[PDB]
Amino acid sequence: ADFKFEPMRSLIYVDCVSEDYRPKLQRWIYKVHIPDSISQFEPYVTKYAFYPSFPIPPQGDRFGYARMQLTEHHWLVSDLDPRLEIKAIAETFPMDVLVWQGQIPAAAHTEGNPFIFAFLPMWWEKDLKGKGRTIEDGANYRFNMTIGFPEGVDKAEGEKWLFEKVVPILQAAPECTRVLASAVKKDINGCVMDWVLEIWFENQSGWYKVMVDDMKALEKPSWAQQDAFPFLKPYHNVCSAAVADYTPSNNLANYRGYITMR
Amino acid sequence: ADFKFEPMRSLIYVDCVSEDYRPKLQRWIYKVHIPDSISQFEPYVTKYAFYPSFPIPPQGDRFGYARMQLTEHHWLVSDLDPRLEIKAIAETFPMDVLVWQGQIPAAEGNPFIFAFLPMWWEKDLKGKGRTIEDGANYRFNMTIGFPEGVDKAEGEKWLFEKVVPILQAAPECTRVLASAVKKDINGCVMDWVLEIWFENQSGWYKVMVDDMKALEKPSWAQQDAFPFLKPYHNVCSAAVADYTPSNNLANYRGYITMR
Amino acid sequence: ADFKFEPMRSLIYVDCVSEDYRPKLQRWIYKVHIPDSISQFEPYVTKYAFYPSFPIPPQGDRFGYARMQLTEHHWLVSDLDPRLEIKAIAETFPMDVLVWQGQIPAAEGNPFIFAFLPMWWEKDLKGKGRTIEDGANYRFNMTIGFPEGVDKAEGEKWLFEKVVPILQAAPECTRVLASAVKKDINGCVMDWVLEIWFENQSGWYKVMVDDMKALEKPSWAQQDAFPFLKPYHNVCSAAVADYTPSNNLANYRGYITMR
Amino acid sequence: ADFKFEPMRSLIYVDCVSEDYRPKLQRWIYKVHIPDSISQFEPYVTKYAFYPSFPIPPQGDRFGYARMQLTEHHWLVSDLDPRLEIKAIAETFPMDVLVWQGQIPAAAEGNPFIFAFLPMWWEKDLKGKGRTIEDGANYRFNMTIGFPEGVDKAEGEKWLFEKVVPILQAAPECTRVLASAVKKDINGCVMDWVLEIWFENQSGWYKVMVDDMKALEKPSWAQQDAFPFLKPYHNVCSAAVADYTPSNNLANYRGYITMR
Amino acid sequence: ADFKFEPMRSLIYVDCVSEDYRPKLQRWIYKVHIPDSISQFEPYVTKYAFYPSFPIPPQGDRFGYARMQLTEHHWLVSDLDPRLEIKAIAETFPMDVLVWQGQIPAAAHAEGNPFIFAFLPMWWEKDLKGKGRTIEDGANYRFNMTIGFPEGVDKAEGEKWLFEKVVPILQAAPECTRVLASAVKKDINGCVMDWVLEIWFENQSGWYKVMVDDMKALEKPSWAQQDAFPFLKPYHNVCSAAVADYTPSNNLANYRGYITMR
Amino acid sequence: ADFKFEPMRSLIYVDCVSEDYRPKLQRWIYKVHIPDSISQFEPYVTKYAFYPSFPIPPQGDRFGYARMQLTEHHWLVSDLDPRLEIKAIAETFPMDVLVWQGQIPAAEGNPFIFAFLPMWWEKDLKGKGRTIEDGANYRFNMTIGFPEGVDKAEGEKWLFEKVVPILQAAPECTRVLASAVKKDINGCVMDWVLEIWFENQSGWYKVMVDDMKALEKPSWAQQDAFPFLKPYHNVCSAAVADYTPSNNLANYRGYITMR
Ligand SMILES: [Cl-]
Ligand SMILES: [Cl-]
Ligand SMILES: [Cl-]
Ligand SMILES: [Cl-]
Ligand SMILES: [Cl-]
Ligand SMILES: [Cl-]
Ligand SMILES: [Cl-]
Ligand SMILES: [Cl-]
Ligand SMILES: [Cl-]
Ligand SMILES: [Cl-]
Ligand SMILES: [Cl-]
Ligand SMILES: [Cl-]
Ligand SMILES: [Cl-]
Ligand SMILES: [Cl-]
Ligand SMILES: [Cl-]
Ligand SMILES: [Cl-]
Ligand SMILES: [Cl-]
Ligand SMILES: [Cl-]
Repeated sequence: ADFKFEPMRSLIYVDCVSEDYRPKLQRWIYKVHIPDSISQFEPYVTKYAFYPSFPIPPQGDRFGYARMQLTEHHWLVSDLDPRLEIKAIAETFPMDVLVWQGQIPAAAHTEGNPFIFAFLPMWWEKDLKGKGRTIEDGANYRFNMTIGFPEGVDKAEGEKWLFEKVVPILQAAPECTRVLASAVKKDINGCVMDWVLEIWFENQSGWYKVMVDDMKALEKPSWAQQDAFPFLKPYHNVCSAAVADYTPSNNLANYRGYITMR
Repeated sequence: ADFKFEPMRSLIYVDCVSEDYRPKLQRWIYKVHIPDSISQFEPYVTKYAFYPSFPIPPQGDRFGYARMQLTEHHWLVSDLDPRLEIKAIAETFPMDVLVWQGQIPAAEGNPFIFAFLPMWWEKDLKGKGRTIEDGANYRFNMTIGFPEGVDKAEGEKWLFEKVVPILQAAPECTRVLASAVKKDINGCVMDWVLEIWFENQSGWYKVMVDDMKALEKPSWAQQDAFPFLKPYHNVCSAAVADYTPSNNLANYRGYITMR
Repeated sequence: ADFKFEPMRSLIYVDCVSEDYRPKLQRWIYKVHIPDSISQFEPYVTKYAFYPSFPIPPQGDRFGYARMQLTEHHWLVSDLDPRLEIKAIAETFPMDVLVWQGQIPAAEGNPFIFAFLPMWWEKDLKGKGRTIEDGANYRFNMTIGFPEGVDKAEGEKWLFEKVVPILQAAPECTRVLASAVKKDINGCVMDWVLEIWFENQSGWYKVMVDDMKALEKPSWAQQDAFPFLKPYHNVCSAAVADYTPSNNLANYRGYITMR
Repeated sequence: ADFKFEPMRSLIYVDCVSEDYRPKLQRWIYKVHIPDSISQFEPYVTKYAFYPSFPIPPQGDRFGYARMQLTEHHWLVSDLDPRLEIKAIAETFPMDVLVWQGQIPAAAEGNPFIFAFLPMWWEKDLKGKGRTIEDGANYRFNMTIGFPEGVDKAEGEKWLFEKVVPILQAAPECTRVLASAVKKDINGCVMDWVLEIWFENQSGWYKVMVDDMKALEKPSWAQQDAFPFLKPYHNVCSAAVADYTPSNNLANYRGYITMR
Repeated sequence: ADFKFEPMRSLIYVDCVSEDYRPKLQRWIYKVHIPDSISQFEPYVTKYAFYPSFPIPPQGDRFGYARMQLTEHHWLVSDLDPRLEIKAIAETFPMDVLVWQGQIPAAAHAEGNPFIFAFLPMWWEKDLKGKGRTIEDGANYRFNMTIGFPEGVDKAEGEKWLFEKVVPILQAAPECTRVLASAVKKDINGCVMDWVLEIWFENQSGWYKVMVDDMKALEKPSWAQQDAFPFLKPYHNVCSAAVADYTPSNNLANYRGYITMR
Repeated sequence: ADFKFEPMRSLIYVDCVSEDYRPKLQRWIYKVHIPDSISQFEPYVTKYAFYPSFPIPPQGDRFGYARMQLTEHHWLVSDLDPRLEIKAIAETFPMDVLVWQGQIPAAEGNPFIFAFLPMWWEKDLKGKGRTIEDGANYRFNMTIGFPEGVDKAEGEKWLFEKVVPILQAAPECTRVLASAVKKDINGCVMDWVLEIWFENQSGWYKVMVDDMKALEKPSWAQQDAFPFLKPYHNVCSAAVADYTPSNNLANYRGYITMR
């Protein structure tokens, strides 16, 4: 049967829950996960890239801040088509990786965070602030954030709150240079997230001024899961990362094996 | 909503209107425009290449000859879908570029010609089976658009029953390929893209200037001799080599400067 | 008109019928064929690779063993759409290539076998979850086509109910994958492609020769022993490694010669 | 006149003194600095790589921890030969880069640009010889030190190798010790030694480099109370890095492609 | 016996004497000459690049203007060591290449032009104007010119002319943004050239103003081989090219075979 | 202290003593050994390449035929300088690699042969001027070391006055190149490396087997027929193509596995 042309961009929010796990997590990512991934999808993924997270900002834990990276794929077909489940060579993926990322607890005793994998169209749906910004305008602190309203919250209500209450604070903040948003494609993989936003600042101080201090003006919604914006349960209903404009890890173009420092 | 699979090849005819602008324009192209472009379309353009123009031949001005290059994209989706208007980072584009290319005067300019085509030539009119072993080609790519008021079917018939036979009859001409421009994509005023190969510039001139003198001047002619169309407005062209080193998705490594 | 999005993987079984032809065939493949091919399909083939065959195993001749390589393409559109027949530059193709590969005798031919598949295996029949860390594979890729007049459903039933269970039972076999050939694309006489992994040639022989002796000879058999099909006409194969250096769209840098 | 074949590895310790500068510094490094650099030295530098620093560990400030990266060059000739001063195209280098790296204080003390030349091969292998990549991920702590003015270099060397290295050797958390003398003849670098000291992770680093080092006596020349006893960023610099970098610039750079 | 470490940069001035030869010449260079060359010297040449010439400027013929390109190598050893004469595979080199480049004259296809292959140190020896210029300062029209004084002229006399009379005009011209020079290594291959200069302008009009109009003030030297500057026999005693800052033909890095346009 | 500029080409002759070891050995070479090696010497090795051997020809066993590959390095400094013994990361090297290559039994062990040479052949003894346009070569690279007690000058004279003339006389032999091994580097037992080109395996056999029967057996002979030297201990060889896809500093992109 036919395969549907379904061009999409996806984002995975990859945390590292202790600095002691960072070397092992990073090794697995770059030594094992890259080649396993390229091996599988080279023919129908046009871009596969990692954007390391900037250092977690103050109060970033409240925004489900991914301490390792954003992982980005651009697909030509849906990875969730059941026909794609069959692979000659499966990826090497031990449960330790889930520990390092905080999806499971480290050691048996006798609180895990979900794997958030959000599919989007390849083009942002809403260009809300900063249209026409070029790279010549300077370095961006790009805060990418995904949010999913809690169970029982009417999605249209949440949408209206986001666009009529939250975004206007971003608009008013001269520190914020760009606001972009897309609806998550929920029909692909059942992701609990509803929106992905990207909100740019000059720097971490700008991010804090706007996302912590200016947001104190919002009323706390009745559905709030924490006392302050984003009012959503960290890592479950909100995830985020701040990233640079450029990554060296444009993996289909730039990977040459796991060469080690002398 | 869905995005339509629309594989296409497009050509842009990039002029340079003064030799004094060449270094500036070339810098912008290779230093600024390449990375902005790749950044935007890497996920849905499978090839992005520049073919620098050979030196403008004698009378080339009358064919809307692009003195810089042909820019070539191979798209998997239509770049003119309105959803594709949104971009996180927009291209760095000094208005001087439009002066360099002749779109606006320094103080009528020539239009920006961006023609979409199917990926495969629609008509193979001379030289089927030619291989690269057959030798180096002087490849003359030309796009034409009939003036307002000219019936497109009339124009087509003229092109294929009067112009193409002169190409076919010339031993100097080794290949003739043609496609209709996909007018539905972006409103391009061109109607056809032809590619016409010669051994060399002398061959090009022999056929495109001397042999074409036998044509009758059409009633809609905008200039006295073939192509009978307003240079840069209703005809644009470039002569290029078989190979370019600027296969930009594969070969670009940053703007490295000479020592 | 539109072009259909048709993601496919194809395999070509490339033999070398005499060791004396190896240097010449290998030169054409790597010096001439690669650049001609990339030139034609770069915009719509996302992967183009050669997997050189391991040395022919004992009795491998009975399996139509390709003594040069498997050639693998990943297509976004069907290469057999008649619009794709037109090419600016055709491939340089000496008729001797056909002699080297055995399609024509040098002064009975074997057919050129070019099988199109979906990009993902349709059937995972042994070894699901095997990773590269589990060790090196001897990957025996085999394509079969039942003879004229054999009901395709009865061949399929034999394959999956008689042959595959022997593979499933053998500890020497670590993986069994299978897909139906897309016969609508190019009229390929093959019906299935299977890939069957072993640790090594000895394992392959134990299973594909010794264990298969237990099969009853089908009424339609074209040879006495499994695969019961005419070598190179109704069965072709190769054993290959997990990795190839010849991932051509990514890795090719011209025909650089040893010093 | 002839040019001397002088194969060397150099290290530059690149700080980032405020998180607010990180985007600008990183952009300049990757967008501006890489192509300028490759333009100049492609014909006589065989490797040019950046190793981004892991997050600064607790007390890392006392070690002159480079919060951006280590910059690594492998040279075939000396960059300090006076003939190499002439270049067709000079680097684009705005003053602000010096603020972002902390060489100039923002409008309390500036820190020096530390650029240490070494032989390409480590001179001393003091622990963990034979370790392979199969043995696991390393937290590689690279540290350069330079004894204060007035301290006899041989006395400093004796202290380093007779007092400090034994503590590293005693710790099972330390898996590797390597050292080379700095080639001070090349560019007058104040540093005297570069060591690389491997751990499994930041907690192992801390246990050894902070807790175990408490056993050392404070030298009479100490510039701070605890090990390394040297003035941060002036007489000691360091970074913890991974085994692998994607920024192997002569092989891997394809221009400054921006996220969509 | 030992091989001497001899880092050098060399330049070859490649002409195309008729436009009708351009497709053939360009094809041989990129389809045949690149792979033959890389095959031979990959282990001891660290950079191999072509800089295509800008369009020949008015009166450029008088400067021995190379209408195809400059070919540039960076060597670690001297290519003229006799031990390097032996090669497993020799280059494919039709005599027609010599016709296309002008080494064999049209007269039977009066005088051919020599193959000029100048070895230099890797670093310019003299920085005569524009020290400190960066790429941010703007696009350069880089006029690279080599000169060799006629037989009979004392090299010190020629050097004195060059510095007393020519260099001051270059330095004084506001249109000239950079002047660099090196002495040709005369001990490598017998090259008849004595100097390589590179002289930058904004554009061809600036090149003309200085190299044609400002040079009209010069007295004709007793040894002149033509009536106006450079006073040297085009293509025999002077060769040149105007080139851009950047080339896509950085062959050791960027070459992927002779891929043809569709 | 200074490091000496010492440009050299080295060759390692890599055997695979059983076909059952081929997948394992090949995997270690390409998955493990490439990255460890590039990691160590990227800054001072300008080329690192593998030339897979053509199928072992008849009687190739008597020439110490390397059934896996030639491994070729171009060095800027001597790898045997004692300062180069120190490495941050040592190569991952399972003892089984010694078994696969035949240095130890799972038969007498065979030594690791690592011959250093100048980067340029010292002697050009037939075929000077041959280009790649002349056609595909079957390149037989052979290294020999005279047995203990044989005067090296005597061996040299026999090589160049008795053996090489037979190669030169044969129309089947198109090229003969030789260099003396740099024995001061690593104490290699080999004395000479020769490369001897043919059109194909049949030509190789005609010359190296049949034509060589005319030689008198030397008094120091270790086997009855040419090469008269102990296979794998005093002679090693491989036949290889002009081109390899395994030009490892340029072409390696990690161990990507077939789908
Ligand atoms: Cl919930
Ligand atoms: Cl509110
Ligand atoms: Cl709370
Ligand atoms: Cl009109
Ligand atoms: Cl007419
Ligand atoms: Cl049949
Ligand atoms: Cl049927
Ligand atoms: Cl049965
Ligand atoms: Cl039979
Ligand atoms: Cl001090
Ligand atoms: Cl102490
Ligand atoms: Cl001409
Ligand atoms: Cl003269
Ligand atoms: Cl004068
Ligand atoms: Cl004159
Ligand atoms: Cl012996
Ligand atoms: Cl004899
Ligand atoms: Cl014997």
